[PDB]
Amino acid sequence: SGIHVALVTGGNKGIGLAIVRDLCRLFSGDVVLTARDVTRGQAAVQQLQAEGLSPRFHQLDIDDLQSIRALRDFLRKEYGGLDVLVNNAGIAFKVADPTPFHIQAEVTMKTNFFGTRDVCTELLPLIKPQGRVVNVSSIMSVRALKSCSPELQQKFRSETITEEELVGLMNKFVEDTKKGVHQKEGWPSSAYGVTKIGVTVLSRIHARKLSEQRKGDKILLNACCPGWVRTDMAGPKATKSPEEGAETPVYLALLPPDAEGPHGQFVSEKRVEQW
Ligand SMILES: NC(=O)C1=CN([C@@H]2O[C@H](COP(=O)(O)OP(=O)(O)OC[C@H]3O[C@@H](n4cnc5c(N)ncnc54)[C@H](OP(=O)(O)O)[C@@H]3O)[C@@H](O)[C@H]2O)C=CC1
Ligand SMILES: CC(C)(C)n1nc(-c2cccc(O)c2)c2c(N)ncnc21
Ligand SMILES: CC(C)(C)n1nc(-c2cccc(O)c2)c2c(N)ncnc21
Repeated sequence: SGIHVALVTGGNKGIGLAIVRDLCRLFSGDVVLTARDVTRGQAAVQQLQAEGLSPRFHQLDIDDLQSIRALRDFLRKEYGGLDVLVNNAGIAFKVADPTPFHIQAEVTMKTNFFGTRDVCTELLPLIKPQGRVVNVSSIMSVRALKSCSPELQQKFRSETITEEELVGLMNKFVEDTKKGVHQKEGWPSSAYGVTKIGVTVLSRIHARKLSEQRKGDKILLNACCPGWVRTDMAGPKATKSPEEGAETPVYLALLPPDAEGPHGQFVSEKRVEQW
C-alpha cells in the first residue's frame, strides 16, 4: 500500500528530462529526477515546476559508488524500495574529438556499462513486485553486434552468459583498444556501440535472473532505443524531439500490471527487435 516511486538517471536534460516529465503525468506515485550536477538537477526540477509538475530531486552520479549508495539508502528509508528505474544516463564522444581512442573507449565504457551496472547492483534489489526497469541502450548496439566476430556474436547472443563473463568482455574491449588490437581480436570499430552491446546484454542477463530468482513478482525489465533525438548528445539535426524520444522508455516503464511482457527484450518504436 505505500506510495509508489519512479526514478530516472540522467534526468536534468535530453531524453531523461522528457521521461521525467511524462512520468510526472502518467506514473501513479512520486517521480524522482536525479542528476550528477546538483545545480543542473535543481534547475530542471524548477523548470518542471513552472510547467505545473512536482518531481522530487536526488543527486546521482552513476560513476561515483558513494553517490549510488546514498541514493540506495534514501530509497530504502523514504519508500522501502523502488518501483520504476530508468537507466537513461549515458555519454558519447563526438566525431573528431581529439581524445585518444583508447581513452574514449575507457571513459564511455566506464559510464554507459560500468556505471549502469553499479546502479543495478545497488538498486535492483530494491525493486518491488510489479516494478519495471528500463535500460536506455541504442540501436547502435544491434549495429555494432553485426560487426563483431562470429565468436563474440555467439557470446553476446548467449542465453547462458553471466554478468561476470560480460564484465570481463567489456573490460577486454577497452584493454584491447589500448593495445591497438581490438579489431584483430574481433571487436567493432565503434567504442560507443560496444558499450551499448554491454547495456543490451546486461539487460538480457538481468531479465533472466528475474525470471529465475523472482518468479511471481511480475517484474519486467527491458533494453530500448529512443530513436535519433535532438539533444546535446546527438545535436540539432536529429529526427525526434525529446518528447518523441521518451515514448518507448515511458511505455516500458508503465507496462500494465497484467502485461506478460516484453521481458528481456530490445525495444524500439514500442516493437521488439531481434538480437
Ligand atoms: N539522442 C539520441 O539520439 C540517442 C541517445 N541514446 C541514449 O539515450 C540516453 C540519453 O541520451 P541524451 O538525452 O541524448 O543525452 P544528453 O547528453 O542530452 O543527456 C545525458 C544525460 O545523462 C547524464 N549523465 C551522463 N553521465 C552521467 C553520470 N556519470 N552520472 C549521471 N548522469 C550522467 C547527463 O548529465 P549532465 O547534464 O551532467 O552531462 C544528462 O542528464 C543515453 O544513454 C544515450 O546513450 C540512445 C539512442 C539515441
Ligand atoms: C498526454 C501527456 C501526459 C503525454 N501529456 N504530454 C504533455 C506535453 C505537451 C507538450 C510538451 C510536453 O513535453 C508534454 C501534456 C500536457 N501539456 N498536458 C497534459 N498531458 C500531457
Ligand atoms: C548519426 C546517425 C543518423 C547514424 N544516428 N545517430 C544516432 C545516435 C545518436 C546518438 C546516440 C545514439 O545511440 C545514436 C542514431 C539513431 N539512434 N538512429 C538512427 N540514426 C542515428
